[PDB]
Amino acid sequence: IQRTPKIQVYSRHPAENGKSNFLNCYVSGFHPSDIEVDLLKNGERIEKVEHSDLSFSKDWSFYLLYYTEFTPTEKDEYACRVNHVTLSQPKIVKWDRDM
Amino acid sequence: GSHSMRYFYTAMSRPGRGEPRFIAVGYVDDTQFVRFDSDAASPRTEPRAPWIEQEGPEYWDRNTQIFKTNTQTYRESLRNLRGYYNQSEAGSHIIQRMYGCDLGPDGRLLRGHDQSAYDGKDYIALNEDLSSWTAADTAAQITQRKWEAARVAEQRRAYLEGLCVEWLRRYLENGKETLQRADPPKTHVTHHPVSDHEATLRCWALGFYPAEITLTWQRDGEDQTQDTELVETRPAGDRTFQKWAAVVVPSGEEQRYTCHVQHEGLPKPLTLRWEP
Amino acid sequence: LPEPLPQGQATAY
Repeated sequence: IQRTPKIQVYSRHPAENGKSNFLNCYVSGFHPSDIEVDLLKNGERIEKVEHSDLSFSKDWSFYLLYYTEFTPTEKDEYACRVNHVTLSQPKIVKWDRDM
Repeated sequence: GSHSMRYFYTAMSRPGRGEPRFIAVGYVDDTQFVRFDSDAASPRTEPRAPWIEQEGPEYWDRNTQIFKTNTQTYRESLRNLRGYYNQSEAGSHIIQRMYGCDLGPDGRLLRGHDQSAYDGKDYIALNEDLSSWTAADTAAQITQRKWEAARVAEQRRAYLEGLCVEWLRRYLENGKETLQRADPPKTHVTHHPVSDHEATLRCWALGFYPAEITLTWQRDGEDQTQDTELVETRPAGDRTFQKWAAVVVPSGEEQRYTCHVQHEGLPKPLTLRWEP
Repeated sequence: LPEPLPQGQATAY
């Protein structure tokens, strides 16, 4: 039996257009641990996203944070794209600055 | 404040793709400070918090030896557990272990923990007496009998009551500026109409440490559990965490809703309302 | 500090 990822997309600091920041995609509650996460800028994969070391919660489910430097503007779209053994199609979660 | 230390082991088989990977990470409360990964080009224990860098070279070599030997041992364990369940050699499987000690606000041992899981279900756990085991199934009874034969719980106990507590206290002293600093949540309430007659109130807590926090919505002083949307507490990447809770309310009733926030960082709970 | 390896045989599961 398997557990599908929870996904949150958000910034380290409150978003200020033209101000440097971090874009975070936090994946949690998944099992087993193999997972593929991309951060997307305008639908295209950002290179050299870093991530935290694999760990897990008290319910044994895993969690990872993927992050990269970005500078928010009003017209750029940011997203996080997750695939996992439980998902048939890659799941896409858009960044929303008040979420 | 109270404190704890935990190591988290994950051993993952992957038939046809080499030998099983072993990863260990160490935490003090919500702060990771160490990592080891058998998949590293040059596998060795690595610092992940500045306050652990002052440990000497013998500290790092000691850790590294422990972890390399565990790597081999968990590979044997995966072999065994596959047999215990009559599983084929085709699948990937995972053993997880989390163990550590809890200290009270006095620096005293509260209790130890030593729990393992197989493919994400409880497998075997050391009881709070640090002397007896709980097996989840007839497979884990094999492990239990084998650990009882070799008096494994005695080893676990000596560590959990002894070195675990000693090093935790040493880490808490060395990283006291951060490990023993609670940063209170920065809060605010947002308002967003969903229709002509309803609107969303979202209560925000940002920049807090540690992760543990309570965020609730009340209507006329009463808990709005079932009606509250509540995201998982999330790391910001600067050591701090974030959370929010949201409620859809009848427009014009907004002032009848209060957000309540509890966190170790603040002396008394906050009560907040949307401020237009 | 993680649990050290024992005097003799680290007991597998």
